[PDB]
Amino acid sequence: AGADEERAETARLSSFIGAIAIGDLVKSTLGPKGMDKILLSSGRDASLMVTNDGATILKNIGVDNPAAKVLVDMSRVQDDEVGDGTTSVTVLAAELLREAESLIAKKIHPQTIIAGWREATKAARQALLNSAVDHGSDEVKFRQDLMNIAGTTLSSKLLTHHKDHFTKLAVEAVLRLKGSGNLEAIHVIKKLGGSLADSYLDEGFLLDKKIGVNQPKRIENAKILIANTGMDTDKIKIFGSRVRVDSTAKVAEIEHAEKEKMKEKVERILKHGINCFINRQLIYNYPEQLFGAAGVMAIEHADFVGVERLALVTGGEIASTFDHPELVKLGSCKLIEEVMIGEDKLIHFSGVALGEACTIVLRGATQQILDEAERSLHDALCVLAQTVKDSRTVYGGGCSEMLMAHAVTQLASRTPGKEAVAMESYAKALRMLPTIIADNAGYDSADLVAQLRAAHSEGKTTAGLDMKEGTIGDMSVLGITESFQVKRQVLLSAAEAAEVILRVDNIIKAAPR
Amino acid sequence: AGADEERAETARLSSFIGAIAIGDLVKSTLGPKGMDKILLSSGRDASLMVTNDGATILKNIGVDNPAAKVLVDMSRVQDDEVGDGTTSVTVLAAELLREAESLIAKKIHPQTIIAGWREATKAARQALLNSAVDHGSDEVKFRQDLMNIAGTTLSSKLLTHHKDHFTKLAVEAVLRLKGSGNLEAIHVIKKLGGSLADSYLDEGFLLDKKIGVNQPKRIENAKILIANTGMDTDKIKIFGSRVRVDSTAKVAEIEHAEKEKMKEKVERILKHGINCFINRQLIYNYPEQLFGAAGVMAIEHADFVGVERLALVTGGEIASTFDHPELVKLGSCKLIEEVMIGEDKLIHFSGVALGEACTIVLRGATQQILDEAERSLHDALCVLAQTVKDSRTVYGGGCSEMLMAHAVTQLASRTPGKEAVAMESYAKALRMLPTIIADNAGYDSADLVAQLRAAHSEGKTTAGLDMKEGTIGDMSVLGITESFQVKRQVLLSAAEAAEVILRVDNIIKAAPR
Amino acid sequence: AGADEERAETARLSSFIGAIAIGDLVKSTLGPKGMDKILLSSGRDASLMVTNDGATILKNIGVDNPAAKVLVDMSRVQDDEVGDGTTSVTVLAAELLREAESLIAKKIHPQTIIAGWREATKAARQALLNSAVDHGSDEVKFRQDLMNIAGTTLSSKLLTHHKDHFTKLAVEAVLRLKGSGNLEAIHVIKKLGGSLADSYLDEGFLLDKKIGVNQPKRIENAKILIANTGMDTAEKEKMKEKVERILKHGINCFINRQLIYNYPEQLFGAAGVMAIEHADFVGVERLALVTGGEIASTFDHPELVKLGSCKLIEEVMIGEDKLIHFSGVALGEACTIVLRGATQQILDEAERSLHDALCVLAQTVKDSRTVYGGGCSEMLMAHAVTQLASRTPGKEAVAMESYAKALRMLPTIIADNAGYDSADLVAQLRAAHSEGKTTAGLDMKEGTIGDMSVLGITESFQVKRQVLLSAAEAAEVILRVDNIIKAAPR
Amino acid sequence: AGYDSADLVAQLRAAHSEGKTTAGLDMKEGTIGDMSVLGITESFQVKRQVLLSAAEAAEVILRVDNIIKAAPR
Repeated sequence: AGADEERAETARLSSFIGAIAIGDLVKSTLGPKGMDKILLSSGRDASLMVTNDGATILKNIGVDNPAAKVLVDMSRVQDDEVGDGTTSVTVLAAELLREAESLIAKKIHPQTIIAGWREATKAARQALLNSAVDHGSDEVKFRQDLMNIAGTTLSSKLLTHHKDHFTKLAVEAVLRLKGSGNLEAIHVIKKLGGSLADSYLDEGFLLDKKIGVNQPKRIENAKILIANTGMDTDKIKIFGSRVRVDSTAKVAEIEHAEKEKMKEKVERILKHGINCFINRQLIYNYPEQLFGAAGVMAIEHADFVGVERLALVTGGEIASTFDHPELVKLGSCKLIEEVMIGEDKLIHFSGVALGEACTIVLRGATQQILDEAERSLHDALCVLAQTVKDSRTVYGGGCSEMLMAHAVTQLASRTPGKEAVAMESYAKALRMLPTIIADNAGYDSADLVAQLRAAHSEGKTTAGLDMKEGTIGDMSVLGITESFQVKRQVLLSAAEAAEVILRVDNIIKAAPR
Repeated sequence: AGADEERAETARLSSFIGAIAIGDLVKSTLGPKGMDKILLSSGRDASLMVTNDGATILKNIGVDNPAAKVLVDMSRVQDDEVGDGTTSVTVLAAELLREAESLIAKKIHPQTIIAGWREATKAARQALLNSAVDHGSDEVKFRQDLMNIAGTTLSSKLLTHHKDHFTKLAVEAVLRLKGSGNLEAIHVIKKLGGSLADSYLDEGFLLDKKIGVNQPKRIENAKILIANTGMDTDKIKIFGSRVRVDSTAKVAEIEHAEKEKMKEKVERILKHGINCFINRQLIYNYPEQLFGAAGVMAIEHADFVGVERLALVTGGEIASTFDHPELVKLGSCKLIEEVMIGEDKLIHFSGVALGEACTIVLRGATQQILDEAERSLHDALCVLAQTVKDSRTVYGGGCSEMLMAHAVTQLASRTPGKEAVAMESYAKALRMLPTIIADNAGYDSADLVAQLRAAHSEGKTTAGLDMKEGTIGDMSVLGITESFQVKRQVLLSAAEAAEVILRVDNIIKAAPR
Repeated sequence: AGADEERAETARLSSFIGAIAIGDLVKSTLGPKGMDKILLSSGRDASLMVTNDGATILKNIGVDNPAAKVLVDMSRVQDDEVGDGTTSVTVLAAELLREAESLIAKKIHPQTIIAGWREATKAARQALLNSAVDHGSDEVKFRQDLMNIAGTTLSSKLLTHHKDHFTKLAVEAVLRLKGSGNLEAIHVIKKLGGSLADSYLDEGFLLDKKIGVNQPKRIENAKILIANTGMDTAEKEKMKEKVERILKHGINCFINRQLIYNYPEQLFGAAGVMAIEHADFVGVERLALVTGGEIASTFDHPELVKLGSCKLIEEVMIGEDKLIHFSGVALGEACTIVLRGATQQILDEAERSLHDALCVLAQTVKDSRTVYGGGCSEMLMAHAVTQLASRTPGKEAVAMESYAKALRMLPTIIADNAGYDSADLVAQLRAAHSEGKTTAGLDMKEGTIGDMSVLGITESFQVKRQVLLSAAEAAEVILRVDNIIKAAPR
Repeated sequence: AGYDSADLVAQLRAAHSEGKTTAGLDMKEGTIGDMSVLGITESFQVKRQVLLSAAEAAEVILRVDNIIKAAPR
């Protein structure tokens, strides 16, 4: 069935090309001095999407014929049990393939070489579980909450001039999310006003709708009403028949029936003291005139998702027919008002006693990269959870990579036979990472490699690559650390990908045609 | 059918090229150590489908102009008659065309050579009852039920690490199946949940449909109702016309008339205790409200194929108009449930009194590899069913092929003149199979051929090609066996397929299945 | 998968080219002898917008692929804080990039050069809290209300031949603006011509609509009626209700915000009542505050529930065009400004000018600080910065002095538009600033140097301090970073 | 030399500024070292004549118009 034919060495080549193409784009992304990339396509894509996080862009698309989709799909499984922090796993896998050209010189049995992958697992354990770094992050935790891993995730991202503070804010958001719930009732919007904080944390939920031009500006000792059924009244399931009347006099009684709907709403709305009404769907016009005189602010076509969160927030209510007010509904009473922030008008729900559900409103510099705030925030919410229950960490800035490289090099040379050739190639793979981090900063990588290796080799796991410095320094002071899970499965995932050649013996070649 | 008339040297070539193209690809798929092939195509494909079933891919696509699609189409009837075993029938048919080149030197009448096939019938018959094969197949049986041929079918298949276990399951399915009633009511469906079994055996039938959002969660002592005619009512023939009425009050009587259809359905449904209703077509909306309150689960647009199998299973029913309930309907009553299986919801019918028909359900990790279960599963049903009816089998792994080759070599000297070279050529064709099996093993092919021939000549039928060994071994211990008629039909089919190529000048299509 | 991706060597060029293109158009718009520029784009631009305010034109359009829109966007935050005065901040940033070609000679690490930016912050505030500028202007002010900065904003603008009188008026507008209303209720309309004064400043609201050809020319002891519901709706009875309550009141004028039914129109003409069809809602809301407010609902709306101001409502001829003037509001909270000219293309420019007038005065009062314009600050700061490069050792000094030489061009840029010899101007300017006189600056009319203060040209303190911080704004960041093109939708 | 230029320029200027005439560029080192130990010295005349000569020769370039002659090579 069809066939772009490749076999033996050509089949190997497609794997080779896929790894190199992805390595260059992800290469600039790594580290506090990483680079943002904008990708533009056509059809079902809106504007140019720029994503700092490498995993998000790979998940979204499958651009071309060469094979790489299954390897890419792997990063997401990693993400579920840990994932992010900073991207790095994809880069290491690609460099494995470069030595394959050298394999041609041996010319016969690559399967024998495959023994190196078993060998690689030793590196995963020798580098890890010796020399203790950290251990707590138990729950809530008063000071440990942030100002460590979240900062590192953001450092790669451009926004860190003021956004390092924003990342700190995110843990407070995760702590309330902590508990019985899964991953719900979190809402984020950015604003064009300028402040040092650059963001506000809201006690309640943020909405943006208005009753109309008329009605009081704000309410005091506010009561909140939510209705499932619309304010619209007329036809019913069965009309009670079409109606014909012998003159304009009796048609008027129908109008009178309408007045009754108006009056019921005001008479006991007053009793509650109703200050605000929120309805999801179309709102009937008659009540609008009445609300303004009463001094009650209502919201037309409020989004349902905001409503469900709001119910958990105010103790909720049972929403049914107009009987819904008074006791059946519970309303929080701190402060509800429409206020101006910077240059625009929004409505704030706040002062909720329960406290489980909260809304965050971001403020920004006023750059397109401001849009990045939804992008950066989403990443922030789930980075911390991984830190909390992993309870294990490793030194960042390539500290781990140089150390492991030193250990693997000894293993290859020390052995005598064909055993040495296979193992040595795996060992040089770790060397490129030091190179990737130094080049991005603005310092030539040649000088950096020589000086870098000497500090890690001696035995200081704390020392790493300092880009601001241009040389080498203490990673721990910086506060950059990587989750323990990311290191154990990056090595395992890369190895089984090349394990597949081992698993399948012979590989005859191409298609029945 | 418009022309393209080709004769003798070129006409022969179109078939000759078709046979050589197919033979090399099918060649890699034989034996316990088969090779997976990936196919890439554009337009309504989507991705690479990895099939190691020599017949599944050939059926799926009719890629080009040359004649071979009908030859290929024929192998499926063979599957009906005896099944796949391991693909080999296509290979033997292709190889007799190879000596056609030798025949150009002969330079007389190609048709005269065609006589060798008349003798080929003798060769087919001599092979028959001289092989000395297995015995037993008593019925049901304790430990000879499987862990044999199904494993062999799957040995070449990638899924063997997990599927060897569920290949084992297939024979349990055949044992219940056997009796008087032909091959009917066997259904199996894939699932995306993961478990160390990869399959569940259902005592009843699996569907995948739901009544609607409302209705009781579970039914006990369930009764089954099947209706030929739809719930929908209105047009008929001799319409009664399209209507207008004198007061729009009489339109109401029409509405009332609909209610009568609803009432008949509820009044007699209640007496039975009706727990589930299955209809093969569109369902009218009014009854839907009724079923939920009653405590009855109904199925909208149930597929007819599922229903017929179910009827045999339940004990059947006489399907007519709404009079259909009570006695005219027979309903089994063990357990009908909608059961969540790790994720995707489905409906399970089970506990059938008859026992004649059953359904098999598959589970797995969730990847391209897990989807091969669908691929492997189709193969499993056919292999075992054939094993019971034939009551005869042959030794696999090439054991059958070498023995026959020794006998045919003698024959060429025996036959007169022109016949002798053609008969001789047929004999050497069998030689390639031993070579093909050895080469994929990773062992030197030349050494294998000589050693193989010596053991078959000796008289041990059990001895054959052992790929893991790299030499010749005992096939019976391995458990590789082929059904008796697979070899019996291939010899006759290859002979009648090869002859047609030289004899008919004008090809293309139209006729039987 | 991509688009135009640039880094280090080529990335710098994109920033470099954007800066040079902007500087030539902006330079011509500086101080007293600035030149007006016109840009026209065929799609969704409607008309030729003539802007002499540099910030307004850059914000409106993202013309092409090179990066500059984000740099431009920053100036608006400055506008909110203070903004304009005279545009000059953009020019300083552009010249910073010019020295970078020289930097390739170094062929080394751009980051080391970056230490200059930190140095710049030190340099930036030594121009601050040094060299005293002005006093007072805390609030309102009788004499000090204008005859100062507003004229300077106008100096760049040609209209100042008689415009400067107009700008004097604007501070009065801002003082009434102050209060709990924040930023609202200011309306400006220009009239074709016929007067030396060139503006009147209405205490009330100015409107432009007519009931129809018929109706009394003038109304006396006018009463105003505002209705939420339109006249549009047995028909005769509706006519009756409108007349029965109208006569007792003495109803002089009716204003309705929407469509008006034809039947009442005939009644109003005979009655002697002037009504306005489809009056804009924005005028009405402001008008209600002005009159004293009314309760607008159903036809019950007349008499007591509705309050009407009573000085005078009439349709008046202003030099030519027919208009309706609402005036005589005792409350005093809201006012409207009307401008007059001589029927000139340049007159349209007055519409441009008033909106910007509110912005300068509002922030000039809050900062309570100013700087000397005409490039006075630039040479002084340049003199101070040249010494600073020497103070810093080896590697730092070459880069620090390049920043210092950048300041040198500003004196030259002001001189060049004058028509005077650029070479001579640079040498003479430096000597006066070096000496220690802060009030001394570039006098374009003189062709040499003069006293800036006598002219009345001053620049807001806020623009100079913020610009120095933004004298950086990632110039430093741009070579340590790679991707920043951006806005221009899908 | 084959060493990074950026590090070299920064460090070189500090050494000379301090007051050691001996300190200079050491290419073999990759950093700045003591030139005097190396034994590298330049004749005194070459430095005094060049400064006087360069300026005078450069000066003729500006005040001289049309310096024509032969073909490119």
